[PDB]
Amino acid sequence: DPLYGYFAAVAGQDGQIDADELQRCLTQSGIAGGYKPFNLETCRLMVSMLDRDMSGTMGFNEFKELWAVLNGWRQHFISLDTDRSGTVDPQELQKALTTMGFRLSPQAVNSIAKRYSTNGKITFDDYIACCVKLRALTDSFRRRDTAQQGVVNFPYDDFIQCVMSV
Amino acid sequence: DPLYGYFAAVAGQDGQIDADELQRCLTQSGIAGGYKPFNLETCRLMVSMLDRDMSGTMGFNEFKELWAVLNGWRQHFISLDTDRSGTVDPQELQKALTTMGFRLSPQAVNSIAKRYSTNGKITFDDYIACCVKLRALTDSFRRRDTAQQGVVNFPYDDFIQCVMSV
Repeated sequence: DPLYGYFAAVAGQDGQIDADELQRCLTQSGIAGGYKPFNLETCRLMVSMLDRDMSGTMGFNEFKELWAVLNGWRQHFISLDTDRSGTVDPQELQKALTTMGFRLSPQAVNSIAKRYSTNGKITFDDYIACCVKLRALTDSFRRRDTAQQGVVNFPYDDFIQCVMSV
Repeated sequence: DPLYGYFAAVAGQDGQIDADELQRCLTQSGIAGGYKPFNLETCRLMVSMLDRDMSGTMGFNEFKELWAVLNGWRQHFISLDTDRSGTVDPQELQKALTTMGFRLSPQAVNSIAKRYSTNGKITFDDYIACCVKLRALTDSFRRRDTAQQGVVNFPYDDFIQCVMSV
């Protein structure tokens, strides 16, 4: 029985489940209660990806630009989500980063994947957060790399200002 | 009336609130339903702050250290709050960072303020996340800063791998 594995994984010593255990039991079974918004951190990264003014806010044009990009990434995610699990394999995030063409080493790409991995899988929220953060940091690095050297001279305060803003 | 402000903020043009509105109204007024855990991001940062071998996991010795550091930062947060509301203004954040030993410029503090403050102020979670990220980023910078010059030349691949992991 397919459901028994989900049951036994949360069941107590009495061989039964209570409300809390049922909540976790139903979720992994495939029955969700509803949709949840993006994490606050993910939204903050989005704002910092598109804020040219450095006001910590976003205008309407930039929002349109964000929606189109998010919908594009969602369509790619749904395409790879085989069983509507809401998660994809860590290897699949590695490919997405590579396809961005920011030119990262395999040792960098894989270590990035590791951080956004929850029990050997990456969620939709983490997939987007990782993608958004990579882009915003790359743009920040490029704004400073005026000679196009691939190297940036970072004074401590400028480094803190740069990374803490993203 | 002291309570009127919280009411009118969520009330419709009828002077009446529903259950959804009462939820947001009661929290602002000074009555919370309970405690919530740290955001997953804040916890991810904490693991990253004490990770010595890129494991992405934490041992017990490191956990004991974390708890002491957190309890210390908590104790300082409550002495600034003086309202038990669990929220603090940017000015009291600038004071808190200086005490821990941060030589950050007002410009850097401003960028932190724009990232972690909503509707005017910063939560305890964002306060902690900010502290954790600053310590870990300062450590990353410091370890690349040969002869204590306060300047680091960052290659792109190392910059990304470094900051994405924290």
